[PDB]
Amino acid sequence: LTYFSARKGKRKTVKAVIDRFLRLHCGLWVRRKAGYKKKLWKKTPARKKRLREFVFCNKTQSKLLDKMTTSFWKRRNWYVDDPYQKYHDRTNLKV
Amino acid sequence: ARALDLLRGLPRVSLANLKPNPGSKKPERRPRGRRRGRKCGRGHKGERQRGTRPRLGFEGGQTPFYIRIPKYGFNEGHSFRRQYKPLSLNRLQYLIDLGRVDPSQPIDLTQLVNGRGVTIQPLKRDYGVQLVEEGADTFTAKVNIEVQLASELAIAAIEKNGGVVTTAFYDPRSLDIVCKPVPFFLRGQPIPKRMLPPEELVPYYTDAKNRGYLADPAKFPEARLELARKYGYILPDITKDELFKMLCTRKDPRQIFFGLAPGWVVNMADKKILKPTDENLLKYYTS
Amino acid sequence: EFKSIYSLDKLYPESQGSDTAWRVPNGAKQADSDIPLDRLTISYCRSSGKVNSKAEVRFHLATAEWIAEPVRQKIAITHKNKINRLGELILTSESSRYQFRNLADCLQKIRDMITEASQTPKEPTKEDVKLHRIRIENMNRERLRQKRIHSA
Amino acid sequence: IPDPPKHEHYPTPSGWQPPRDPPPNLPYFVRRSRMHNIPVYKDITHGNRQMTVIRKVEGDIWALQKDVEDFLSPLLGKTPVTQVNEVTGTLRIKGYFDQELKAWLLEKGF
Amino acid sequence: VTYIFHQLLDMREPVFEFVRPPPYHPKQKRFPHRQPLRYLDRYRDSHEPTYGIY
Amino acid sequence: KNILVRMVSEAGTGFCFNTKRNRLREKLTLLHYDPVVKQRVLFVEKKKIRSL
RNA sequence: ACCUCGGAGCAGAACCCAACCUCCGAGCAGUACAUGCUAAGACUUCACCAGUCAAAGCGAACCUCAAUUGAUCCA
Ligand SMILES: [Mg+2]
Ligand SMILES: [Mg+2]
Ligand SMILES: [Mg+2]
Ligand SMILES: [Mg+2]
Ligand SMILES: [Mg+2]
Ligand SMILES: [Mg+2]
Ligand SMILES: [Mg+2]
Repeated sequence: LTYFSARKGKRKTVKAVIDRFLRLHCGLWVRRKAGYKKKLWKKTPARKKRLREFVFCNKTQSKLLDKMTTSFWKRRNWYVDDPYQKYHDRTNLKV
Repeated sequence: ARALDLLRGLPRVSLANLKPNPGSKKPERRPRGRRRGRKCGRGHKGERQRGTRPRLGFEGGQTPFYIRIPKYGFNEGHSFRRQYKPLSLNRLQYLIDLGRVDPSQPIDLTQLVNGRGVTIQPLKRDYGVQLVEEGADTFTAKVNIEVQLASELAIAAIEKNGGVVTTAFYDPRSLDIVCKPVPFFLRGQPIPKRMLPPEELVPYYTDAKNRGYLADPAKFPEARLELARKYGYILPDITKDELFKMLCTRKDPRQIFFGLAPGWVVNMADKKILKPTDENLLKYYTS
Repeated sequence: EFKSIYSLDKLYPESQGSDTAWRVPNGAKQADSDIPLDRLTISYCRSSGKVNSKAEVRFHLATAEWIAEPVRQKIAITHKNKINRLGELILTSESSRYQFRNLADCLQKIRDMITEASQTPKEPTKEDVKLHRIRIENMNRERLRQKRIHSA
Repeated sequence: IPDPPKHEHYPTPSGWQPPRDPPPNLPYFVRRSRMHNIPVYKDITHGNRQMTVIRKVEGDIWALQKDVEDFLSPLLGKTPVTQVNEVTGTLRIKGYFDQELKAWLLEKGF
Repeated sequence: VTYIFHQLLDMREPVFEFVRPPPYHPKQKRFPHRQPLRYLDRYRDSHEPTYGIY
Repeated sequence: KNILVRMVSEAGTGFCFNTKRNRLREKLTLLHYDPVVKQRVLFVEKKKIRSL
């Protein structure tokens, strides 16, 4: 994944991860379901409703994506009207 | 202390007596010996022991997880979105109470940074400070503050104690200049004129409800009265105040600093200020 | 001192006064709907920190002269479930954790009650979720009323 | 960092309060951070270990340990788990007690 | 009933309310795998923005 | 044999939905719920794109 | 000769369980067009991806079938 670049000696990031996933500052990664816009004419409304969901990733997948991205994508952002602003923090979680 | 009394004995400290704190220096593990050699932690043959293991994200040939998922514009224009550092009312009250930024003078971005209540990053796309209502109650400050964004509850809370809040705009260059003025002064450049807000921020900063710095002051009292009526706590008249002159300082647009004007040059050594006559320069720096 | 071509005086030549943005329109904005805050007792007391402060506004409804006589009686009739022993109307708010917003909601409740009881020709929309059972019970109750003589 | 101004009545809004003069007659002493706060900090190493750190202790620290145990035993129902560091005069406590310890030390006048 | 409480029992009238048990949610996971984005909404107390140290 | 067609409403314009239709049968006019007007309106088959 | 999916046995009574093992099948079809929208709590083909069920609620009347299938990019 180019741990060391030939120009700066820096770690690089896989841009497919950035194009496909969103990282909340707590450490959670959000993805879209596969096939959520393919052949909707053979799918039931419940299946399509569960396909339209934004879902969380595994612990293993989260660590893999953290390895595949650089620390720039893990900083705390303060956008103006972020629809995911309230999801960047964890509440009432115990160990 | 008993420690120096102990040291009164205890032969003198030299370079032959030094020793690290236990736990700081973890011991290195070398591949020599029976336990750590003969395979050196690599296991038996295959790609593992030979080091030619496939790249991270590869899953043996099956379509990987990070490619199976459909693309979605989560971080589409992330480098162009604007960001604002939150400044809470309770943090502002704490700053005021601890001898930091002084309410007796207008409070703006440079004052907040010099008091070190906020750290603004012009790179990483921060457009200033946004005011939030975390400490709306138990907030007795009486300040004249200038921010870039503010909630209506924060506006009500500040206006409620006899203070004035206004909402201004800064382009990234003026943001850097106003956050770190001293490096700009050492740069040697004449003070530029602050730029107007973008076409989408124009209706925000020309709206008297957000206390925008480009809105007509003929609608400020009615909006202040409306906020006071919505939230109780009748609106105080600040014209009869002893600090009304200080509260009135408004810091004209295209003027990044208070007493300074665009086009001036600051000479920090041999302290003085240079003014650009040849009135073509005046026309450029005023228009 | 410095003024650019975007100075406020040139942007809005009519509003050139020094105190034009701070003068209070108390002379004209003195209608009967101002809800004099002095005559409302507002208490801020519920054990916050469940982090939701409580707004409690109470006022003697009978002696509320700022509300007209017929709307006052209509409010007393239609909100009799909120009148304490001493006759004062009680309104509370829990929507937010800011006492500012809680008081705002209480004041909005007061204004809505006043301006709803003022306009009596409002048409009550029918509901059949909770009161259908009550009305059927009342009908089958009134069905049992038939002698000739009784008093008190 | 400027010295905080002389307020007429304490505690100030936001709950700040200066240390009292003269210093309390105690076997130990707890200095204030450079910004005049109580040096009690939350700490989390793993995803589980919640601890509090009382950092700028000066004098003997075993008396402070005794006082902290006597203060937090009723609140916990058991004696608190504690580590003493004399060389770096800090006191580590298992669990989150930052606000309780800040109020307690303020009441003792540090 | 309210005037009975007014002048007969010379007491302040009590009012009751039929409440229900709080909804059951499982123990919150650090990684809620395959749960919708609204999973995090079942564990908040106040639905208002928070800014911790800022 | 059976063809998937697109059905477009008249009122609540812009809302379409795909349904399976036998090829030999005439074009469909159906009552269907239109969420942008929150009531059942007519839908007329237009622009068939599928063959199953 | 086979490569994907489902039913039965082997595999007798929670689950799982191989075989170039024994046998059947599938790559559709038919009917409404609320086959609308949301949302607790669960199951899960031993991972993941996929897949499955569903209270309450908002609206509106007062679903059969076993498999019947194809990710991403891109168009
Ligand atoms: Mg050997
Ligand atoms: Mg070998
Ligand atoms: Mg091998
Ligand atoms: Mg292949
Ligand atoms: Mg730590
Ligand atoms: Mg499973
Ligand atoms: Mg239902």
